[PDB]
Amino acid sequence: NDYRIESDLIGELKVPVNAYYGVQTQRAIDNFKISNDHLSDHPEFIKAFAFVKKAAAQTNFELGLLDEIINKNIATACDEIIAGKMHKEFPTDMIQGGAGTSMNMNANEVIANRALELMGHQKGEYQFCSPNDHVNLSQSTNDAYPTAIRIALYNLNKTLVERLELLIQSFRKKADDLKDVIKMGRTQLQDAVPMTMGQEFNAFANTLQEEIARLNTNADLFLETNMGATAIGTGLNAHPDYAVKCTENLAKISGADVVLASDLVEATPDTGAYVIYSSAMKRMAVKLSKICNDLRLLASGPRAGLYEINLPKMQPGSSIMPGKVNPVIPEVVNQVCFKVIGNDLTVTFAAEAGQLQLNVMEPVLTQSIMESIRFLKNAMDTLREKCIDGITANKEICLNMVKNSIGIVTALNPYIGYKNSTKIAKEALDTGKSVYDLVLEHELLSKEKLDEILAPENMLNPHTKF
Amino acid sequence: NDYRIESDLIGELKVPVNAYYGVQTQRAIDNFKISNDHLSDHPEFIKAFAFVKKAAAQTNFELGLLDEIINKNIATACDEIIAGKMHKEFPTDMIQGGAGTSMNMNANEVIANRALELMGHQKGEYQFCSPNDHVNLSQSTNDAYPTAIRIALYNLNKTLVERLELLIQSFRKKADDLKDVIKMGRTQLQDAVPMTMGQEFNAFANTLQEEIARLNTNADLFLETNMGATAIGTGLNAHPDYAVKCTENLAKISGADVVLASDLVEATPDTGAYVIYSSAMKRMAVKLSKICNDLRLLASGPRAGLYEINLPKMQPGSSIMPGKVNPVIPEVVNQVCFKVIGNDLTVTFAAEAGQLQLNVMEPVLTQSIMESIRFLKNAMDTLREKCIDGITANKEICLNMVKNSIGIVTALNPYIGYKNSTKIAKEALDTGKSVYDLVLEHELLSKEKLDEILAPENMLNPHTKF
Amino acid sequence: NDYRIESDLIGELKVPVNAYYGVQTQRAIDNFKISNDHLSDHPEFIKAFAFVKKAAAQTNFELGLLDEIINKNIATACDEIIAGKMHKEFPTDMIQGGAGTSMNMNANEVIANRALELMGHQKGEYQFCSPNDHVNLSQSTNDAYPTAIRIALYNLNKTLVERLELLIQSFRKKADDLKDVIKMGRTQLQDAVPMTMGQEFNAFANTLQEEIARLNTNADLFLETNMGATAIGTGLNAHPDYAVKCTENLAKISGADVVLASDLVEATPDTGAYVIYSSAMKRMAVKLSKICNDLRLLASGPRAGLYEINLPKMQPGSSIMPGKVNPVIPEVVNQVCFKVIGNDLTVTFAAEAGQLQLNVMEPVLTQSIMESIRFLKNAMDTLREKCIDGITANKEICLNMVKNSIGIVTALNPYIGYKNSTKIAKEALDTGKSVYDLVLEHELLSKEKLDEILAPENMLNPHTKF
Amino acid sequence: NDYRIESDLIGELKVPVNAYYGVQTQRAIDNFKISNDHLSDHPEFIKAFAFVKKAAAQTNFELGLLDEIINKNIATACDEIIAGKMHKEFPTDMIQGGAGTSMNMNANEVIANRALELMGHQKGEYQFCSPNDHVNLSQSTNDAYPTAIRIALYNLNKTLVERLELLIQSFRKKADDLKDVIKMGRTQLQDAVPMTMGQEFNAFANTLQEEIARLNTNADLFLETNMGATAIGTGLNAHPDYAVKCTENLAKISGADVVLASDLVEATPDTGAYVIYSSAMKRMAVKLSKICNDLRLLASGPRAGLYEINLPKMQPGSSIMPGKVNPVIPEVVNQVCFKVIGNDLTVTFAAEAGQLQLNVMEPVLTQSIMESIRFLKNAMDTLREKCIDGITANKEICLNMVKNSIGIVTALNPYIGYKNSTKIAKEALDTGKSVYDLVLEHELLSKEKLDEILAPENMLNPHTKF
Ligand SMILES: O=C(O)/C=C/C(=O)O
Ligand SMILES: O=C(O)/C=C/C(=O)O
Ligand SMILES: O=C(O)/C=C/C(=O)O
Ligand SMILES: O=C(O)/C=C/C(=O)O
Ligand SMILES: [Cl-]
Ligand SMILES: [Cl-]
Ligand SMILES: [Cl-]
Ligand SMILES: [Cl-]
Ligand SMILES: [Cl-]
Ligand SMILES: [Cl-]
Ligand SMILES: [Cl-]
Ligand SMILES: [Cl-]
Ligand SMILES: [Cl-]
Ligand SMILES: [Cl-]
Ligand SMILES: [Cl-]
Ligand SMILES: [Cl-]
Repeated sequence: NDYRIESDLIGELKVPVNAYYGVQTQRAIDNFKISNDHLSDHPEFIKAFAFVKKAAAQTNFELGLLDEIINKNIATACDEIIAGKMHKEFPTDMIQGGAGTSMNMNANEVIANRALELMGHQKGEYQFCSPNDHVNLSQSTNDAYPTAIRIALYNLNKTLVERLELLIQSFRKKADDLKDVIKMGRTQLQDAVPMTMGQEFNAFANTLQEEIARLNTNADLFLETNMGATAIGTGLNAHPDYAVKCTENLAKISGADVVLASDLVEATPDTGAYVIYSSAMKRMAVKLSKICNDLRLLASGPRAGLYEINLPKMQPGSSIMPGKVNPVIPEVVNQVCFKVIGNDLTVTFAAEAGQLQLNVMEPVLTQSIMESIRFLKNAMDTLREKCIDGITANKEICLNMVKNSIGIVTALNPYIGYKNSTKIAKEALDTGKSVYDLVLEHELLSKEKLDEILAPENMLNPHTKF
Repeated sequence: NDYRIESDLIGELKVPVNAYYGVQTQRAIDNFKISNDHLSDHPEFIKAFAFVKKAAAQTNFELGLLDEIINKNIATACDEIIAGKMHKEFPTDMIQGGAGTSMNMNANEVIANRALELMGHQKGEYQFCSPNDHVNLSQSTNDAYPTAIRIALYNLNKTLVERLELLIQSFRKKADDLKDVIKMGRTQLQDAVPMTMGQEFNAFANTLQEEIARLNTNADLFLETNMGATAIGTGLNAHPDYAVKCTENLAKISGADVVLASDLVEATPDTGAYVIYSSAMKRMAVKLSKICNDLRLLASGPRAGLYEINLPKMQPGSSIMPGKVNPVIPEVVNQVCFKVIGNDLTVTFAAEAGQLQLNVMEPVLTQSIMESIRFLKNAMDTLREKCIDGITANKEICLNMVKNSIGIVTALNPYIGYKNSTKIAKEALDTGKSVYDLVLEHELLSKEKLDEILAPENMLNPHTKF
Repeated sequence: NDYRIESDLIGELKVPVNAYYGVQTQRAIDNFKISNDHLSDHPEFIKAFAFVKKAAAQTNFELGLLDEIINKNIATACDEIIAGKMHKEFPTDMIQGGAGTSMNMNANEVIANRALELMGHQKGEYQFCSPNDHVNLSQSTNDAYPTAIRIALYNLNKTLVERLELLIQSFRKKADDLKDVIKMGRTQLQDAVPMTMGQEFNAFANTLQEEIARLNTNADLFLETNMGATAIGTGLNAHPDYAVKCTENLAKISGADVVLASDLVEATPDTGAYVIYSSAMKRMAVKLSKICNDLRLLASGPRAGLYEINLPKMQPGSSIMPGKVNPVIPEVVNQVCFKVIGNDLTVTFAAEAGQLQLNVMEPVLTQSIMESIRFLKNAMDTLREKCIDGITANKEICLNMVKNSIGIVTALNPYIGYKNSTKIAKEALDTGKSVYDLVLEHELLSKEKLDEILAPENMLNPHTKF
Repeated sequence: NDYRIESDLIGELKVPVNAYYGVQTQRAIDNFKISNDHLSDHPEFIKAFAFVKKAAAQTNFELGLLDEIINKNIATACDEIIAGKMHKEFPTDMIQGGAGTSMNMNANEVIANRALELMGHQKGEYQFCSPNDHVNLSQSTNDAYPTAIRIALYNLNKTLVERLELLIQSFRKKADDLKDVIKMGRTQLQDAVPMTMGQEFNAFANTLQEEIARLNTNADLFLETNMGATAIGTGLNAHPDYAVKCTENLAKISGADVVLASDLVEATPDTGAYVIYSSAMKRMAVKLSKICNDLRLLASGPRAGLYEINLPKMQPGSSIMPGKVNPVIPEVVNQVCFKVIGNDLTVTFAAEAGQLQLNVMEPVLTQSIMESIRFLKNAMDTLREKCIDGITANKEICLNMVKNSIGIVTALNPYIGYKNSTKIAKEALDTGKSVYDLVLEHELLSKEKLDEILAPENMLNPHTKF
């Protein structure tokens, strides 16, 4: 009553009477109880499956292999799923065995049952629309599933880049706010030469801007797809025109410029695109983490630190230390970046585990990439909104570090040479006397020329000799 | 109406009127929206915080620092949390900035507000029970929080070892079922010498049994705790007798044999125990993955593989290939193992990121360890129940591999020497003739002696020559 | 006597009297005794330093900043180093502190002392040619050193791709050798559908061919260089026209199409190019390892394995098992691939450790990438010469696997539907009767049609329905 | 003339006429040209092989299986190798295929040929002492080789711990030098509460002291050995008393307390001990790296940093910035630590690649562990001798940070409560007035009590309330 009985290769099984999924999905629900992450939590992934199934059905219809009415109803069911309906009917664990077969069959069963309803039949009456013979016609998991992954990740990358662009813009705006803050550059954490905080924050923006092209060019690799490979890449049970026509139909339906891999036998076990895209995310996370490490260091203080900048105060720092406020927003970003790096290692193991004509470890690989994308979007939005936008500088503290530095002696090299500048630098360190006073003390340069050479505003760019 | 107004260092903030948490927890909820994993999902972690707060209050009372009535009501509130109540009042993200302060203050606020109710006051009337001055008395996040992590992970390790032991026993029972199945060992995937499946499956059990002592001895490192360190390990604001007395009280309350670190300045930034415990989980996951790789290989077939064993058939293998059934249960375990390995790298980055008197990256480190423990328990239960318990062998296929192998010639080395055995082996490979027939043709041993040495049952143990 | 005395900021120090390096190189020799890997072992790295110093000197002269005669002798010294002379004068550890300053100063000292000789002076008479004021004029380590790394790695990538392409061609030739070997595809290690070994080995070639563009496009990122950044990217002490002119001169001198980074402040701490290039090497190593895993599996045997292929026999397999021969060449490649993956993690830690205006961890990062390139070239040559070129197939063994398989039932789906094909497949497994015989016993298809559908030669490509 | 011809399963091959190795070693030299790291570079590894062969021969003699004269001469040859002779006769690459067979046969061939000379025969006259039938009697590579690895790593761990202990003592001595340097603790890089630099450097010593037990207890796992396993753990061809007797003889000969694994089938593919030992090295490297990061931060300066400590000046910091000196010794240690972490990932991949009755990836696993041991010993020696021993503090700079801090307000909590302390802290930050002056201004505590509570020397330990 509350169930219907379905059957497959394994035998008979009860399915909830109103479920749009069928017996093979039910088995996968039962078999893989690993995580709290399920396909229903990934709307772009479900949408991509619906794109794939709509394209395959349209191609089968155009090639004379699928009845016009069944195609019409598969397309309507796919349109509904694309529009956001029935996603609760996709309940399997993102960490699952079977190499994606359980997700492909989940799509086949849900679409078949909705198409049956549109034909005036009841769920489970697969004699009128078969998950295998109609919704999966001319397909395998081993092309439909990776093609769905690739379109989903291509689309998710668009959203990752969008949040990255907003973060970049936040750094550029803050660089303009801070453009007149002269401060001391540091290399190896030792005093170097002067710079502006505008230069430093524009450098944050510009190194992150480089990641746009890295993320986009590697996500473009996902557009090479293998529809028509069927089981292992030979195209067994596909029509000679199907691979090209299905790929063209899929490009039009999805709006992604998918193209057909030139060797489908090569493509079917190929996980390289996922590896290098995960690596591009790792590269960006390494840069983001470094930037956050810099921010926590420059905000150190208030009395025993560098104290060049102030981060927005978002919560009390300490249960015991009164008045303390900690850089909690860069800290949570660092932690996300470490998770991304670890997830990238998971991807590497999964990719290296492929065997012969298929890699069966793509579920955890996809789960890890999608988790990294989600966490990175959230970390970047948090960093932008609750930290970068409201940063201020301690301008006088920074300027006094420059005025009292020895490193400005570097600007004298073109005039007195490195040996003589070193003599001045050593004496400044040993005695505490200023570089400026020592140069005049030793009568190395006129005051008029020295005033130009040691002006901090004159050390921010290359210049001809004064 | 639906809110009350609380205040902290940052300012005033609305808090849901019936929440047991307070302003600092609310800020953390607002500040860290990263993941779908929250403290409320980790009962052992919440319970450990309640142990710590009950022990600290009891110690403060015994030292004359805390009123008897406030101690009594803190204790009652902690007892309720230990018993499983009010866990929904702990809603912050497991990936959070602030180095744990938001979890410590969440415990301080919830316990204070419950103690206030027991005193006949209203939530937020902190003048009668202060989150900082009473519930956090003599403490910092920087001892209460890592002590809670360590007790929680020590207790979660017990559950991990319990599920591992059930899996070990499943392998032992299956080894007994298969004890008479003689088969070919393989090294470097080349034919080696005979063995039994009893030997092979007991070896699975025995290598996993070795992980019990590794997990337990590394989890024992968590018992070294730092109560009394307060902010950085100096014990500022603690009574001289507090560190020893609080640790003793915590051992009695928690039932874990916690001991006091001999150098609290050393202990406060120390993440080494988490690193090596995570590594012990990684080692066990590597072993589990290798075993699952073996099972998928020995189950290969049915007509073009090794086909030594049959795994329970848990779902149809293929949307296109009829009759195919895949080793989906070992596959999902492999994937969990890869996730554990990646999470262990996240732990390594977090640990290496410590600075001076504190490591602020413990939230994601703990999140990753707890995720690995949960996934491993689920993977081991799944492997046991849906695969190991029901394995069968193809006994005649295995025996015929032994009888037809060349590698059994190895058993003749003590009688005819390696050069002569090599001559037999080369001729067997080149001609397709059997080792047995070739030895008799060359008349290197009597038929009666050869019948003994090359009997499959006599090639499984050391033996005396005759 | 056998020494000369030189001095620097630290003080006076003995240098071997005939060494071309000077005091700062001697200090680095003394300070960093870590590994057996020294700069003298990396000719492309030394050559790149000479390119950089020649280009900088040419530019300084073209800007009127360096005497034409001193430029001429610096150029001659650089030409000698480029031609392969004096590489023993570069003896520092590849794992060294100082962020590359010790390598930059080694180049400055060697070139100065050779220029001094060409001018009729003695080594160490730096008053006539200064390592700092002449050979390092307008430069810092922080542009000369990464520019040298990037040119060296760009050139080393050419050699890596060259050896990869030889290996690819070896797979293509072997694919043609084996084009008529029909065999069983396998997914999830279960029998799938037929393919040819030509298809499988061409897929090996084609997946590796995809790595050419990945390695090349990521190595092209090295061409963005930062000459003119000087200490931190501000261009302090450089002429305004120097950065563009030096980059153009460097492109002409090196033959590499280097271009000037648009933000030198961004570029100076930027390690992203190394991270993603190392990741591209990792991706290729993961593919190579998978292919080697496949070869070891397909070569398993001779009597208890798959035994589809024979690898050239390169040494006795066993000290105890007579006649055994193991897949030692794929095995050593696997091991190199694991080393590449580990070295890639070292690169990731080094990159994430950058601080403010410089990343000081580039020596071990460069050491690790260069070690991976060298090991991979050796592994690929070994795999090609001692394995791939001589592979043969066991043609009858493979053909009989196809003839006796159940998986050919897949070809019936378009004619009888998946339900009926499943019934046939299950009966074939349960009874051992052939798929062909069962189809006729069920009167599903005529013999004439069945003979065409189930011909394995008709399963290797898509085709219209018979 | 300059060659002799030897024979094996593959065929005949020339060997250098005076080489103690034989044909199978020559093949391995020819087959594996990967790295510049050869067995001859690892004396403890060669020594361990000689222990193993001497113990096996003595046991075979005691069991009546080996002639007394052959045993005597094998023992003498092993003694010479143990004493350091003939190590140049072990020339194979540490990265090699064949799973260790090439190293086992190298030992068999060298020992056989030296035994032949002691018997008055010529090299290669194996009819009087057979590498396979005598020197390898009752053995496989698959017990002799891992037993040699395990004894070698057990002995190398002793040297690693020795160098760690020297470094620990260097930190303890320096802590005593700095015991009176009061300074500001920092958490999350924000001002925390006071400590002494003696506390901080003793914490360095004490956290490293914890690594001694981790390294030793994990190296003790190597003492479980598998002599008597022969090919796969079944003991085929061994006498039933051999495994126990050989292990006892090996313990006496080697001086290492080896014990017999209780399940030799389990032990033969078991790589878990290597994984967790490498993880213990990784944990120590993570701690060492953190300490070095701390040192580089505390040494930042001289005018724009924290400048708490001075590191010995070991070389000029910069080719351009005069007077600059960088923390190059902690930097090189950081880089070694990153290399150790990457090598640990190589170990993990190698371990997870085991298949059925053997793991063939142990050569690169062992190569990576031995590289990490060597690099870590050199890094620790360098850190001790060229940095820690000569550190000094800037005592007045540190004391003024404490005196001018706001964080000392924490000490007021037991007297005025956290809310009142927060009011003082916020007013100090906003106005720049001192915590001390504000407390007296607001008349919160008497000057007599305040002079005690806020004395820096009274904040370094727990105390009873003043
Ligand atoms: O919440 C605390 O007690 C400590 C915080 C910190 O170290 O900043
Ligand atoms: O579900 C499929 O179409 C394929 C599965 C497999 O390769 O076993
Ligand atoms: O060399 C041996 O004794 C074993 C080798 C193998 O397992 O093939
Ligand atoms: O050697 C240089 O030019 C720079 C060194 C530094 O950044 O300290
Ligand atoms: Cl999604
Ligand atoms: Cl540094
Ligand atoms: Cl997302
Ligand atoms: Cl929990
Ligand atoms: Cl192998
Ligand atoms: Cl759990
Ligand atoms: Cl080179
Ligand atoms: Cl599989
Ligand atoms: Cl090279
Ligand atoms: Cl050694
Ligand atoms: Cl921080
Ligand atoms: Cl060593």
